[PDB]
Amino acid sequence: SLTGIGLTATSTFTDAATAKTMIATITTSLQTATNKLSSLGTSSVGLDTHLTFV
Amino acid sequence: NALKADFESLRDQLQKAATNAKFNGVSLADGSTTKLSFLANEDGSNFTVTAQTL
Repeated sequence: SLTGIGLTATSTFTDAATAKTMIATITTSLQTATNKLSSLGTSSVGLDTHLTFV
Repeated sequence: NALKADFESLRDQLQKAATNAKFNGVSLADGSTTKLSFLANEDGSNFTVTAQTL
């Protein structure tokens, strides 16, 4: 959720400088999002291997 | 007096041609904004272009 990736529900830029800061903001949010999906995929892989072992 | 009136009319023509020199409401010749900052990277680094007032 937006608060879990660092964005607020009302996050927005209002001028070009705020948009330039928002570039890095959305970049860091995309990075943490990809890390979270990678961790979820590794956990699903552990689920599959444990299912084969069971 | 005729050459003076011609010089005055040409000066007004130059002023109007200078004030019309804009593209989508922004301009590098009218002398408004000091410079335009164009994109240059994924990180949002600017490509500075100082205004050239005419």
